[PDB]
Amino acid sequence: TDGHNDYKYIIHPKNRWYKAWEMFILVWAIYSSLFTPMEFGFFRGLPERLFVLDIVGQIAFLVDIVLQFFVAYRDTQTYRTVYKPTRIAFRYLKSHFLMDFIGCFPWDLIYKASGKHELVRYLLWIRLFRVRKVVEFFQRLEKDTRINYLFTRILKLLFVEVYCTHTAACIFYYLATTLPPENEGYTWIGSLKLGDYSYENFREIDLWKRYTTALYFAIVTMATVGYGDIHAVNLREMIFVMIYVSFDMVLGAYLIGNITALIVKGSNTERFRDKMNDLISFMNRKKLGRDLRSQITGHVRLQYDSHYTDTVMLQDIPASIRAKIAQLLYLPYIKKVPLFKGCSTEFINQIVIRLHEEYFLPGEVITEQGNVVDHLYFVCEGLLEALVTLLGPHTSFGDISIICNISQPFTVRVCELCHLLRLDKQSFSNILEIYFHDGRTILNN
Amino acid sequence: TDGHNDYKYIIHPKNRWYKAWEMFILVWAIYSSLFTPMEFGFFRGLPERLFVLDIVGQIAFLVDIVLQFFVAYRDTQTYRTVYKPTRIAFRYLKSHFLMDFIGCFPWDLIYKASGKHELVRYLLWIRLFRVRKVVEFFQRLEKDTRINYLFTRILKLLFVEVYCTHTAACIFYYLATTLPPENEGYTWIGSLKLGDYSYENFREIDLWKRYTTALYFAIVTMATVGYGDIHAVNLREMIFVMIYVSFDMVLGAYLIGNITALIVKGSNTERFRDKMNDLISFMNRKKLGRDLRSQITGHVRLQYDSHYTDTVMLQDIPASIRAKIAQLLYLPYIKKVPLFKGCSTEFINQIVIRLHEEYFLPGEVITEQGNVVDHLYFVCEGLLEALVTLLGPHTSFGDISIICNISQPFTVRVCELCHLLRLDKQSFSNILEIYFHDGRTILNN
Amino acid sequence: TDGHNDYKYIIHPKNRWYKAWEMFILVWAIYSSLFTPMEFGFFRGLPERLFVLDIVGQIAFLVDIVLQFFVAYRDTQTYRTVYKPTRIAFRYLKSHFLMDFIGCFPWDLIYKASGKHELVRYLLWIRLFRVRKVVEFFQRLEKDTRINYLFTRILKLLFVEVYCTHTAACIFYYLATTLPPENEGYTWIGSLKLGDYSYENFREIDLWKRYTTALYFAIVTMATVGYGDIHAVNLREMIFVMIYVSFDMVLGAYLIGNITALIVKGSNTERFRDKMNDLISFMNRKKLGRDLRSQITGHVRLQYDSHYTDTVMLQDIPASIRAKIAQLLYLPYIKKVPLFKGCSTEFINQIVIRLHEEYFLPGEVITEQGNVVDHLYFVCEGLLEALVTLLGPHTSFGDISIICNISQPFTVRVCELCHLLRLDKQSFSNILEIYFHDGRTILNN
Amino acid sequence: TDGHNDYKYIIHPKNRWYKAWEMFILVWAIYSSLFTPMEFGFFRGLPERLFVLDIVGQIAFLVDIVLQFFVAYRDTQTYRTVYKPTRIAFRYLKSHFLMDFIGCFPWDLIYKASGKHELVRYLLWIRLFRVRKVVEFFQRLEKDTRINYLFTRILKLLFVEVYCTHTAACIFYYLATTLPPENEGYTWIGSLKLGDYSYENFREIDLWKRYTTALYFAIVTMATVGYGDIHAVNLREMIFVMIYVSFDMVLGAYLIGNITALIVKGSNTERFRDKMNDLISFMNRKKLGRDLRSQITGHVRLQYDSHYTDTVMLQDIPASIRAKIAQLLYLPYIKKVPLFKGCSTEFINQIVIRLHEEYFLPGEVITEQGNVVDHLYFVCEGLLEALVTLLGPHTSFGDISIICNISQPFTVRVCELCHLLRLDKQSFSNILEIYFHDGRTILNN
Ligand SMILES: [K+]
Ligand SMILES: [K+]
Ligand SMILES: [K+]
Ligand SMILES: [K+]
Repeated sequence: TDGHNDYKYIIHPKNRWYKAWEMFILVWAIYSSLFTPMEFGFFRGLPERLFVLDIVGQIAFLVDIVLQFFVAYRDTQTYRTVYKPTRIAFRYLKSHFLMDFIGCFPWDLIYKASGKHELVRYLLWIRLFRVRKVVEFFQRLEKDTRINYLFTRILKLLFVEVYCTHTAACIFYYLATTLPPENEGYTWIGSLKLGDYSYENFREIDLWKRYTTALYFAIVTMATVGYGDIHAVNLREMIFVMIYVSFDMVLGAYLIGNITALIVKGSNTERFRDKMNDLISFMNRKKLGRDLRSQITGHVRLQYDSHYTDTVMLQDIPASIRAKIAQLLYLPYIKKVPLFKGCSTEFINQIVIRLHEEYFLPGEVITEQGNVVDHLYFVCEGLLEALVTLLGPHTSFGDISIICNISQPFTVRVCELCHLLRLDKQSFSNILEIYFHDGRTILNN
Repeated sequence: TDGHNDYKYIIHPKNRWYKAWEMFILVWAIYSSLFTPMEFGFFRGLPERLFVLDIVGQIAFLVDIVLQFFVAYRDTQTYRTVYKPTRIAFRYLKSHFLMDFIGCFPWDLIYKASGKHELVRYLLWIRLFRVRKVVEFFQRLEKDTRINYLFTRILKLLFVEVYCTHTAACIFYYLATTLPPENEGYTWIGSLKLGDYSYENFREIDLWKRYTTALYFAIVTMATVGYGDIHAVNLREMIFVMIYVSFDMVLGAYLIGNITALIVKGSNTERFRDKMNDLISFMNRKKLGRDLRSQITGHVRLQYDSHYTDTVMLQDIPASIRAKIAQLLYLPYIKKVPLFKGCSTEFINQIVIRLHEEYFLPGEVITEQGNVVDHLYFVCEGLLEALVTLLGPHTSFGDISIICNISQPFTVRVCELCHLLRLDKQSFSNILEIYFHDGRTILNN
Repeated sequence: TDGHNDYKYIIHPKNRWYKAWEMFILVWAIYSSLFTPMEFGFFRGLPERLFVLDIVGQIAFLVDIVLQFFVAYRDTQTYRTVYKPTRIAFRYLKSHFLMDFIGCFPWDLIYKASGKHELVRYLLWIRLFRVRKVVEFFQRLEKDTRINYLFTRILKLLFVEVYCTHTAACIFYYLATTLPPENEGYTWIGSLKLGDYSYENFREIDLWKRYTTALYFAIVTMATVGYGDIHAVNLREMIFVMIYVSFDMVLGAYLIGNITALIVKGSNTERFRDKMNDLISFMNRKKLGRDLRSQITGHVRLQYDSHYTDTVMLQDIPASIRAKIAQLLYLPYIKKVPLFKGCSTEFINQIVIRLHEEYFLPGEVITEQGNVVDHLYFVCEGLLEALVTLLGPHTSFGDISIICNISQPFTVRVCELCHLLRLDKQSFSNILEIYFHDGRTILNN
Repeated sequence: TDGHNDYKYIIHPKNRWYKAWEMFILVWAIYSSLFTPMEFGFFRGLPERLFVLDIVGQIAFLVDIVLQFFVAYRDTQTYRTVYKPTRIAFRYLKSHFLMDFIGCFPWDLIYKASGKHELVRYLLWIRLFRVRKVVEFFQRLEKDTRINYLFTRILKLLFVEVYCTHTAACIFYYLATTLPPENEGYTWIGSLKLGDYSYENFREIDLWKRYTTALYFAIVTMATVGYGDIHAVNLREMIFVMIYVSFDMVLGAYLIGNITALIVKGSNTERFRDKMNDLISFMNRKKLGRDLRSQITGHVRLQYDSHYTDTVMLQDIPASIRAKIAQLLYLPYIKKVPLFKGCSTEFINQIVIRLHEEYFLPGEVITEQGNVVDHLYFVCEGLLEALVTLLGPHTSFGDISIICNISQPFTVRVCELCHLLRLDKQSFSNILEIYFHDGRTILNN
């Protein structure tokens, strides 16, 4: 049914070893996309101590480049995995090969060996295409797990603001170095003074102090607090902050809208907790007794912990798996009454449709004597009494009266924890109207 | 049905005296969780005047520790209260015993008697586990009262912001004391100047001025106003404010989303106030008369003050309590017509299903002469006329015409306040089709 | 039906002259609730030029006090207007008499004539109970007009922010005057300097400059901009601004939530504009022709301008007014076919139920030849052709084929603007199954 | 059907050349509405180099004025295009002629030639009525394209904030020039100092520096950041900023509400992605097997990519176009079974109602042996097996058993990609109950 593995060169994408390589390269992509604006903004050429780290950081991405010619992929309009080499290679060469290949050049060595022209350093910015691995990690997370999709959209949106503030801090520091050191007093950092400390001659301050000051400015700006102890003084800095606040206005509105859309679509538990209020306000706008309505409030409080299970599989998709699990679950404790002592298997797998499951309290009254019967009760386990018999597990009652349209002679009550099954004789009568092999064996008592 | 109180050592959790102890310890937990950051941040060791208060404040929590081995608790998967001592003790020793016990040590005396090492004072922060009583108070409030659940979620969220601003103010003051007094001018408070007052030599300013300044900074920061007369100058202070504003951005978005989700799920009164607009715009997009549509607008305005009571108990839960209250309410003013002079009790408790309650105005017209009858009217009290008889309380009409399919001879009108009951003869005919002991006695006139 | 006007002292509340007095006193209540914080905050005793205005401003409220013993009011649980004098007077004396009476005392003369004690001036603040007229004006506006209720709730909430900023500005100015003039440099205004202008000796600056500065501070604070050129320097001013920003945080969240809840509950026009997109995307996800689907898109675009009128009066309230207007509208252009040449009036007022109104385009095809008929068309006006006759106004067709279950012989098309009525013969057949006096006269052709 | 083009002077509004003129004038309207506040605010009379541009800019609007007497327009209450000259001219002369005509006067030459009175320059502000073309462009965009209406409302609202900040910057600069140059130190720009640069003698600073400073202030104010390095010092400037922040508070609340209302009305894909979670949590709250429920989860994942197509054309509008495309699509691969070898065309175009389209996986089981048949399967293409025959394209099965109420003898399974059609024999039986010409030819095998 595969039609392939006649090649034995191609890697199945859901292999165990290949999924270990994919999480190795994601950490390198996270590190490489955080270091690149710091390399562009705070240096003009790397020092000697970062040479071997800069060389090692590209070998992993070159190995990842050569691996993509050996991976099978799943087609979109069809749903078969392609195992053919030329179809793999042409899809790679038309999608992602070019930027991945030219982001692996040694751009720090080319800058130092060609007379230190500043426009050569602008090609470092194409290494920010490596966040593709992070967006593919977030795309794979939201489909196949047990967490809802809106929470992952909030976490995905929260990851974007960290990256945007870090990049804005690096660019805001870089703009101050495009003036000569003799015009230092006309920049945002060369004229800064905080406490009794002066930021003059700022190119010789160590790296983490400058980075912390720039990140402090960017994070205070992004939250719209804006103290004003650090601000812009140039025209280029004014243009940069005018672009930056316009972007994060829309970003903050998107975050607020996503959190609101999460909260508005609340859960079903509070979709019946309000119904509690409507019912008891109806019961108390006029006057009424207190005892058996407190009984029915405890009843619905334990009943709504099971009644969400009804609507999800009433008839939403027409599966025969519900017939399989219905033969699996209910009637292996219902064959044991003499009611179904000799019914055909047609009626055993036909009965299962309207056995609704509800749980009850040790203080309710089960059935009435002066009654026309409505529901038939089918017990899982029980120690429940009646005042003439005490009904136990794997039993039933009520069918002594309903088909012959008689009142029940029993006053059935409870002292224990309940698991019984509903039955209306609407479905019993209409399919007993078709098949009566059972109906002979039901009235054979 | 209890199976216990054979021990007589165990306290029922819904006792009257025990609920007085629970509100005594909640005030101590509120006080103890507000004083602990002020003790950590503004002192290095307590003075002499707080000694007896510090000793007394732990005795109540030790007594509360020894009381938890004597309280019965309600099981989760079962719903019976456990009264056994070893099952109580093992649940306490696996849940909450450790942090409650080690938060009761005298950590101020241990700090002074071991050479004043600063790391010993960090163990004061485990006394913030005593806000468990406040979150359990807010969990008990939202289930069993007459207030809706979203308003309590807004009040619960508003309590968190007070506690967060108070703790942030204490930590922001504490960070300034981790420098020596000779580097005082490189702190946020040691370099502050407001008006013509200087904050130098700040360790000798009295306590409430320092606390008020720090709380003013924290509350102005939390609302995102940010005047900038107080700000950070260090690197540790910059890192602290970078963490703090990122937290309250998400907190403010959560508050806005909760208030919006409260407002969007509006009440039913304005769910028919718009329906007023749709109906009268339909009536006025074409031309129509004015008199009897003003009648029906006053009619629906007094009718929608009762028609919310229909849907809540049509058939939502299948209770026989509605049959009990239906025998209790309606027909003790409906037996008094000669219509039901001799009907069986089966028909008396069967009739009750489709008597819908509506109230009317002193100016409407009740019934028509040239008619096929649709509704049957069953009056609570009345002084209403017809032009040949004036119908009063405990009466009926319309049944002279409907079962024999005749037109009504009466022109029934009103001058008084109305309480009558609807009836369609759909239900009357289909259950009169089953039982006619009544039907003999109805036509016995 | 009134039972009263046997008194002739009492004023009906919906009189014409009394509604002129109610709008006279509303302007005085607006003026009196804006002037009172300016009188408290910017003066210590009024000057001579405001004496006659201060005296005149209380006479109107005294006259309004004596008028409330002569107004009839509508009861709540009943809905009759009460005309009895003692029932009027006791309701006034238990609701609103006390604060209205003691807000009319001459508190400026009492302050000057009792030694100028400052605590006497605090009784001016009970004149802010006169905003009751504004909240009653906003309560009367939202019930009985043609504007929706959420827009009036937004305008009501926008009125509150103006009043809150004006009162906060007056209190913020008042706090600076509670220090002596020798400690002037320790206040927010006594130490202010803007441009090359100094605010020293601030008690002799004229009134509108001081008021404009305080209102500028309050409005910049309320919008959370916070420039920081004006700020607090005292402890009492810090406590005041800490209270003030906490209030308007919740106020701004309430405003955002109300505007969002207005926008989310959009109109029905865009509730079918999306349905346009779903239908044409279904029609274009597979391939299809272009001509007659462009016809049906123009059809539904002119059809949804009338199909909102269906659901509002299908069966929502069971009125006979729809039978009255149904005899008024449709069939006075439908009696003119020989189809209903002699039907009984029972069938004339019975037919009206399923004549749905739709409008059409000059390019559609009306009917088919090779057909089993589904709908019957009942024209208002027309010049529509068929290829053998050209059907005009007050006519019909299709009934030549449907009751005898024949195909139609006509190919009916259009060139003009359409107003015809639907009819399914489901309703025609089931009520023709009951009454056939008509059925003789229908087949009398 | 037109009734016109007997004039040959009038231009049809959907001509090809006229739609080229409409986009030419939109660029001139955008330029003219951006230049006018810069001409009012930063100059007192234009210089010599802008003379020919100022003259040329009005000739296009004069030509556009004379063109509007020759355009046909579509009536509102009718839907016919009017081609009559006097009806065109009177609508123009009552709607838009006056402001368009008097905005074309040479107001720069009139100011210089009448003694330079400043009130003459205020008539430049009536050229801001030319944004009518931009609001008509945004009105035409949102009706007839493939983008949803709420996204265009967000983009329309984002365009307003750019125009409002640009106009506010020009007015804020203009207010500083209304004082003499000797009171320069009492303005916002004449007292400004940034870094080591001073803004004194500000009328001789070049234009783009002044404009960039004013726009930086306005954009920082609009986002509610508010650094405070530029602020107001006068009373007129205070009044202007008090008006401006009150406007953009409501504007920001409107933007947040629109984005939230976009996000809350999410798409249908995540309206079944939650249903995945509810179904598998129902299947895993009790214990169950893993194999065939993983089958049905892959089934519903490929099934919900087609089941949105059902509800949109079940019965929403009653079109015969669905009968036309139903004869076009399905049964030209269903005539090829001997099941419909000789049925009448009535049954061929009657069958089409309940053939629902679903797609399946290469691993499912199609049918059962021990069965009462529910659905009938009608294949597009297939290579599917049974264990006795391998069923291919243009075939069917299941009808060997269902009409005679027999069990199926086949165990039908799959290995390929599925396109089969559902059929319940409810519709087959009820319309086979009417027409049995087919029923003879179905049982003719
Ligand atoms: K802000
Ligand atoms: K600020
Ligand atoms: K701010
Ligand atoms: K500021």
